[PDB]
Amino acid sequence: GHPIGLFQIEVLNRLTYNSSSPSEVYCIVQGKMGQDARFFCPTGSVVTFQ
Amino acid sequence: GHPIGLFQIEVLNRLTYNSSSPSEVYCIVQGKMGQDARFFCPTGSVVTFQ
Amino acid sequence: TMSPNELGLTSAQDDGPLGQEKPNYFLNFRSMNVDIFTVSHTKVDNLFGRAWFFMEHTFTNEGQWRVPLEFPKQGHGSLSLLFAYFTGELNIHVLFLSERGFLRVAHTYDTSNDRVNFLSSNGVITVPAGEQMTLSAPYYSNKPLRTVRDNNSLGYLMCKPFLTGTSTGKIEVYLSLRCPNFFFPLPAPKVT
Amino acid sequence: VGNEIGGNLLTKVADDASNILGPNCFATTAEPENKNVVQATTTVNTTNLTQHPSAPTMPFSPDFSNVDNFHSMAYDITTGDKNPSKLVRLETHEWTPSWARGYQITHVELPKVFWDHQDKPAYGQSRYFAAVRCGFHFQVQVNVNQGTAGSALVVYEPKPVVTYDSKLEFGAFTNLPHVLMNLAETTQADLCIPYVADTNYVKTDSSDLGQLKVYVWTPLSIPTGSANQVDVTILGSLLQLDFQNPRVFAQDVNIYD
RNA sequence: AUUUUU
Repeated sequence: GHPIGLFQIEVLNRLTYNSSSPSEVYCIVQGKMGQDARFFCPTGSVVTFQ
Repeated sequence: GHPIGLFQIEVLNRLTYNSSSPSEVYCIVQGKMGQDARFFCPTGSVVTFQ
Repeated sequence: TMSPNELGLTSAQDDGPLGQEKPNYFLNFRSMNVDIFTVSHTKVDNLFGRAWFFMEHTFTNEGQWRVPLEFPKQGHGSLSLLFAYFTGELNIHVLFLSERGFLRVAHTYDTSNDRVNFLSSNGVITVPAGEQMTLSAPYYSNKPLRTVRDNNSLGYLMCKPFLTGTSTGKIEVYLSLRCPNFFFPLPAPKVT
Repeated sequence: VGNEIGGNLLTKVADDASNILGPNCFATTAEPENKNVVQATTTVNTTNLTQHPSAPTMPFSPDFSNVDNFHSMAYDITTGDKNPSKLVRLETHEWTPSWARGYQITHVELPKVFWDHQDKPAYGQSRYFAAVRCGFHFQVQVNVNQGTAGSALVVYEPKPVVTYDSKLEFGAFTNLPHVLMNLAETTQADLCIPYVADTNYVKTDSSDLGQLKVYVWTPLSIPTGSANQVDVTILGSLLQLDFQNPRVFAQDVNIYD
């Protein structure tokens, strides 16, 4: 339903490098539930998996 | 008399490097006897030292 | 006190073994577990203890209905796709929509299509016309575990209706499971 | 002396300037998950040295007993291990009538015969080792109807004997582990032979450690009607086996000088 | 297999 919120990752300090190091790197964002996570009512489906 | 065996040092993963590091290095192979090493009969000589 | 590891600073390559219930905190925060209902709806036994539609068959003759039972990629039962192996009781809910007659129902994990030609000891429960029954088929599988994905992950279901006159109809089938044993969770499924 | 104090020089300061609402800041310092360590792992005759190890992983609440509690395979757990010591048919030759005494019926290359063909239980392992030290348990079987008679000499001949065989007097071979077995009386002979050699270990795939033979003590006296095709079979079992020296697949290696 | 419920 309603979004979890706005997720923003801004640059604080330019990624520094040297002659033998990359001028840009790759990033990965993962997500999971907390130790207090809970789910409650089972409802119909909004999509079909494979 | 009989050889100790076949000694082989094969490459497993290519030696990696960068702009300021060598693309090839030097290696040294040393040999000694184990803590259980023993010698038994003294025999004649097969060579002359200096 | 709290270590920097529990404050967000960690290393993804140091997560093994699988299953690390590490606590995450910061000032003015702590894992708060608040319950709304007297029990869990996340427990495998509870969630799956609730049926879900499977398929429907429209009969005209007294022929037999053989169908490879499998886990759903459609209802809340899809949560099973997160696992690789299953084993346990299987609840089959059958609705016999007919004016006058009887419906023979049976279930087996046996792949042979001839051990079913007769229905001798494959559980021939009888649902009178216009009735519905819920039979719980035991794990009579020849394989210790049932890959959860297989087009026949669940054993085959048989339906040989015993009609009386020109009467015809349709047999809607939905199902759930009793106490399910799932193992070795695999990666989440994709969408169509 | 410094460079780590970041935790109690920030955790305390606040704890010193805190009001009823408690501290407005907490700081904790410690070592990174990726520390400067070295890991070493050793398997059979192997050693893996890693100076940049990572936390080992494994499935959820795993069971490494690896033993099938249902025993879908009803056999001893150590079946595969002992398999190579299993009893096998080493030879089967036919006792050709009219063979004078002393005549050699059949021989058998010891110990390389247990790896005689790629269909021998021990053939598998025998290929990955150059050295061997084992004991034997032979069972020479010879069947003959009651009407017929005769006798054969089943004897074990170490390399020393095999080497100088012609220099030895037959009829004295009874000094070696043997079994004068009188046909029409015994159908099988049993011989338990321990490791016998002038060297601690014998080269795998070698005729060393001697060889078992079967001679004609007294030729076969086969009556007119009686059958005339007597077969002599040699079975072998390894009381104890030991493969030590590692080597390439079935490559001739010299353990001797 | 308090792998019906306490």
